[PDB]
Amino acid sequence: DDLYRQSLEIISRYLREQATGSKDAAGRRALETLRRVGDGVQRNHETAFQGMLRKLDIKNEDDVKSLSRVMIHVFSDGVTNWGRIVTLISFGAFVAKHLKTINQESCIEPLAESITDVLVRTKRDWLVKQRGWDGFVEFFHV
Amino acid sequence: QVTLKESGGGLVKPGGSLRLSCAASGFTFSSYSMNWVRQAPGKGLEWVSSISSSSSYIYYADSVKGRFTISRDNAKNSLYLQMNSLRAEDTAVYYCARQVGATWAFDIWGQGTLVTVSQSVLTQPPSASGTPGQRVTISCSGSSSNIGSNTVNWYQQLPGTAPKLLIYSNNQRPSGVPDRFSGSKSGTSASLAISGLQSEDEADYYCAAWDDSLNAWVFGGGTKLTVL
Repeated sequence: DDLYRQSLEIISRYLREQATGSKDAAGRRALETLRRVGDGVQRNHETAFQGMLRKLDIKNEDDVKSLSRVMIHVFSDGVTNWGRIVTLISFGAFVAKHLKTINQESCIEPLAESITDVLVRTKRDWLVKQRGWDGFVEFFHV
Repeated sequence: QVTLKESGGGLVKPGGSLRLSCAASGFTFSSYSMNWVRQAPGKGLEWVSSISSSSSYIYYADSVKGRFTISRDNAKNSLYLQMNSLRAEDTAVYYCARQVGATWAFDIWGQGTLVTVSQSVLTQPPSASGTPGQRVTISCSGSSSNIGSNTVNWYQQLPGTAPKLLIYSNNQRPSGVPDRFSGSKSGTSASLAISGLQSEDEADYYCAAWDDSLNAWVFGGGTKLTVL
């Protein structure tokens, strides 16, 4: 499946460079947009993201394996929009920065996998209707 | 100056081929989905095809599948329509239209290019009328997969002109549209209201929405508004 593979590459690349702190065509443009929008969501919701992090209490690989639960339950209100999706990915980047400080860099890849899994499994039809990553770039064009 | 300009139109024999071009100016072309919409002389708007920013998602109207191919060259700010196996029914002015990423409204349209080679899912009343200052209402009837699932856009087409975005996201006005125009959506229906009718409101009005079952844009048959 091209959609899962493409989504995974974008989200994992974004989470890895956000943890490292150094920036590394359709996927390329989606990454540029995600860096602009994602870094913005992280700055604007920094206090709210800090509160969610403490409540989740991610300290090891086993906490990352159980992180998918909250993500499925937040999407249980029947609301889907690019704003919610980019907030989920930006929160994933925030968790990936915290994982890097507690020497849990190895947890970024499964975290990226978990975010992609929840996204592509529960919202495949919506993502496809929205022109996937082309639509993501177009929606956030400024 | 944000513009689109279509080229390549002309006279062709049935069975013949013709390639249209659309030149984009004053914007980042690589960040927009683009569309072709055609209009047979004296008839309504018919959506033809659309292509996303990185060409990953392409759609065609049933009437052109297999015969027409849409493409784009972002390095040349260019949209193309390769038309093969042309039929008399393909005779029309072909418009290039930019799609807004956040709303899917067609905010910029070219002047059109005439192609001479020699049913609408949304319905509207064919005519509407009023005296100056009166209030007129134009309905747009659809169903679950289109108006029932997606927002409605309205276009105004003055005589001899290209269509212009009038309303988007059911009831939002772009800049330059007077507040006498308003829109509403209820169930599978939508409506355009014009308060205090003015002479310049004499035009053809079209509603349009995305259809999830057809995977196509569907335009209403249009309403010819006369100001008596």
